[PDB]
Amino acid sequence: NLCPFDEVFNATRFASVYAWNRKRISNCVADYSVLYNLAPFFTFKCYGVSPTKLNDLCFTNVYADSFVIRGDEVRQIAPGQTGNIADYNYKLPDDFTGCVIAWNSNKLDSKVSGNYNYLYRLFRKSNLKPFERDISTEIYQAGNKPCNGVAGFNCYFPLRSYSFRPTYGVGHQPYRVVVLSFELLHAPATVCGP
Amino acid sequence: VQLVESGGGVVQPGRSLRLSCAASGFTFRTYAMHWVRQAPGKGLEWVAVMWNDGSNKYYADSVKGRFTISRDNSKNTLYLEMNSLRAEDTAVYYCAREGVAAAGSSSDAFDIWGQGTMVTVSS
Amino acid sequence: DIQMTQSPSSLSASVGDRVTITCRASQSISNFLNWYQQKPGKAPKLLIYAASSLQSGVPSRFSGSGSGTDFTLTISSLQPEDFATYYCQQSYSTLYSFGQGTKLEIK
Amino acid sequence: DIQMTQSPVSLSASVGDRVTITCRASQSISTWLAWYQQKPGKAPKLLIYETSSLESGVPSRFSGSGSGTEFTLTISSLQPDDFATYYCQQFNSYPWTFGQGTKVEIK
Amino acid sequence: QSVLTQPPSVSGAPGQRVTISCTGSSSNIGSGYDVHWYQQLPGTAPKLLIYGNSNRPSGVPDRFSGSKSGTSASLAITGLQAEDEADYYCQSYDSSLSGVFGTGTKVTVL
Amino acid sequence: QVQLVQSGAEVKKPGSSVKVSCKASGGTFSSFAISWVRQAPGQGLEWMGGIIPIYGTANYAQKFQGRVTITADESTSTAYMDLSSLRSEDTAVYYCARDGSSTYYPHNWFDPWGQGTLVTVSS
Amino acid sequence: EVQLVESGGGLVQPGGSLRLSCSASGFTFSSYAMHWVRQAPGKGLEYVSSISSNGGSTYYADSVKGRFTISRDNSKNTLYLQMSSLRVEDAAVYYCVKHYQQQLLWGGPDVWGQGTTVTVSS
Ligand SMILES: *[C@@H]1O[C@H](CO)[C@@H](O)[C@H](O)[C@H]1NC(C)=O
Repeated sequence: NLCPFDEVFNATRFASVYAWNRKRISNCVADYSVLYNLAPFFTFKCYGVSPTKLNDLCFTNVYADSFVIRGDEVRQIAPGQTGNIADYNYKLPDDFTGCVIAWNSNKLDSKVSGNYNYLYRLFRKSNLKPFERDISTEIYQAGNKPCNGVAGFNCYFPLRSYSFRPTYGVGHQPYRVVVLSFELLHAPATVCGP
Repeated sequence: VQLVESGGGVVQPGRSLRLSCAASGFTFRTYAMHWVRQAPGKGLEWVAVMWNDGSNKYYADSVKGRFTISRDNSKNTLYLEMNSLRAEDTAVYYCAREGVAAAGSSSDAFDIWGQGTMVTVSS
Repeated sequence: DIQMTQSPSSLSASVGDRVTITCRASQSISNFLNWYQQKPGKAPKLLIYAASSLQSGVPSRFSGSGSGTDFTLTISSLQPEDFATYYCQQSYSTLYSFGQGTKLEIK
Repeated sequence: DIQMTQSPVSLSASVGDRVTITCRASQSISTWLAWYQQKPGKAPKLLIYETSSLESGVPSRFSGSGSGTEFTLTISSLQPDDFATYYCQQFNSYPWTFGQGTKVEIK
Repeated sequence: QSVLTQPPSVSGAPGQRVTISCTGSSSNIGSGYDVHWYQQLPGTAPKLLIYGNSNRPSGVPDRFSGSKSGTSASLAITGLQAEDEADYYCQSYDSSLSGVFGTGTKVTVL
Repeated sequence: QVQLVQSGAEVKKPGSSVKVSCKASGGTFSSFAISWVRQAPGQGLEWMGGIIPIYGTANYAQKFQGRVTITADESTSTAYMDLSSLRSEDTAVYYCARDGSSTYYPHNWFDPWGQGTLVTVSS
Repeated sequence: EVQLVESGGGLVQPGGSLRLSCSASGFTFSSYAMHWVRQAPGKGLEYVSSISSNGGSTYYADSVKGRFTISRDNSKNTLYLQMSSLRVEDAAVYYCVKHYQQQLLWGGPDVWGQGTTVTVSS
């Protein structure tokens, strides 16, 4: 049976980058030819494995993360990058294998006056360990004063909206990302090309 | 995930009314509450909005200006303060919420609602 | 302001039928509308958010679809407990808006 | 309460040079830092904001860089309209500790 | 936390085929994550029965069979004896890297 | 051939903190995906939070958020569970479990399970 | 264009009181949150006081706390730093600073005001 990529890429709403979803792909054929001939997919960068040769490889399983970020942060979804995304929201490991698809979604995930509910993490006590999601919303102690449950000066709340308007530039419009990941282990293989 | 309001009752035409919305169970700050209106007999209609941090406070065109909507992130409540309310603005007033981390609730949808306070004019 | 029209305004059916409910927009809404169920005398809760996904805690007999201007809600098999109004609410502008509602009746 | 240092404290440069100024903090902030220019006799004004972006109203001969414990404001080409002193400012922890000053002397 | 709904107690007759449902959702099983099964004898740590929705490790007879179908699942136990008075658990994974276990099953003989 | 052993039973006053160890054995520790299982007596199982010691990540469950800090040491081949702010509802059995096949992705079954560590809370 | 004029100041005996008013509209004022900074003549800059967006919570400096009281009539479009129990060190210019953003993730003040001065002598 064919790959169920129609339920990952063509979903109607994605998760925000501080709390993303991870789906498992198993028992299928990895037909990327329904996906690769979509040339407005403005980024198809592949670390670890090479593009256009995916259909002649056998794998164990495929994990497909999903979130939305603005266009100035797509260079941060990569092994070994920094910023206010790859240290506070979603950090890939250094020896990661998998392609990082990223296209433009300014018609889809954008509306007038902001679309206020795609959050992102501003403050954390330390940088993220790799593949660590973070959903906790306790207030961040910036200075030295423990304020204990009420925010103000030197203790803020660590989530702001993205405020996506369709009249921004090419850099501030929502670039919807899917970063698939591949794994190989000593086991029977359920995901391979035709 | 429970939600409960208070502060409703009977009032003369042209006075003020605090309307609470005591929130509990979810993290109150990282959402954006609304106020959904249900006139007796008629369908739902929209009244007000807030933002995440309290930035902008838009209103529907029928009740703008006369309504002022507040926010108290320390007590995790919500206040809607209307001024000079008219006799046609008699309804049930609900509370709302919507955030897109898929973990939590349907995006762009009023997922959790209160029991509903009934504001009614009198004479 | 985005005027949104839901059709029809008064429907009738019986147990088991496939019931469709359509909703028309004025201008474009990029798959950002939701479907609500309000039993008479209660709090309206959500069934379909963002026009294609079902809220966790809803029996999977419901189905909705559409993108752009027109959107359809299709109930597969009716039940005695699914006889209530159905609201069409969008999410695009500064001014959010609700539909008019489809009353469901018996035969 | 971060005791910012600033290097240098005074310098003499003519038109057609490249001066880099550093402002190094003790407590590690992360890209929460501006830069200031103060003409003697009147108020200072914002030059760059959040250590990378540029405010409207300045030629692009200045540039901000750096993230962490050390930042570098660089001036690519000198001009005869830069006869002032400069200030860095952290605003991560709320007692704002401005720098010392760097007198740009022309000769 | 435990999204998996499981029947509380199921029984039958000595020498029959008994079944156990495991109703998931769209966020745990329908997202493609597999479902395993554990066996807890009363007074020790639970064991491993079915992995990969159908297989069996070395140490369990062929009376133990399971399968998944869309969102739900099943576990069939043929031939009840006096080594089935125990607790069986349905295990899976949420989409959001979260862990889930079943509520609990009680298999008793007649 | 692979098995886990834990610390003995402990008693704690309401308000203290407990450190429960899980001493792994059999092979290498760097490929393990230890995830903790809490079990009050007479109820079902519960997931606590996973940790991959080759990365140091800690994906906690949504209930045990901010209460437990699951850490692991690579030298001593143990993975701790620093459950702080103990209450009266946390008397239970606490198991640790390797996660089957994979290491970089902990989404598998649980084999082995160690042995019980009845950390009870009383006076 | 954003405009910021402020008023007050002059001369005072050591131990007196002043009202330093930072009052200029130039924008939608009630949403912002503005602060105070100071600079002794011939010395570096210094931060003294700040106020919330609604006048709720203030934060004073380390060496200034207990002696001042910042208040703002947000409807009057005015900002008051009320001096009390000053010393010789407080002879400086007091500028007004306006915040950049609307209300949260505070940092990075936007524009500076014109400036009043105070002096101490006998
Ligand atoms: C998503 O849907 C569109 C329209 O149905 C289709 O053209 C496109 O190929 C789909 N994307 C896939 C299958 O990756």
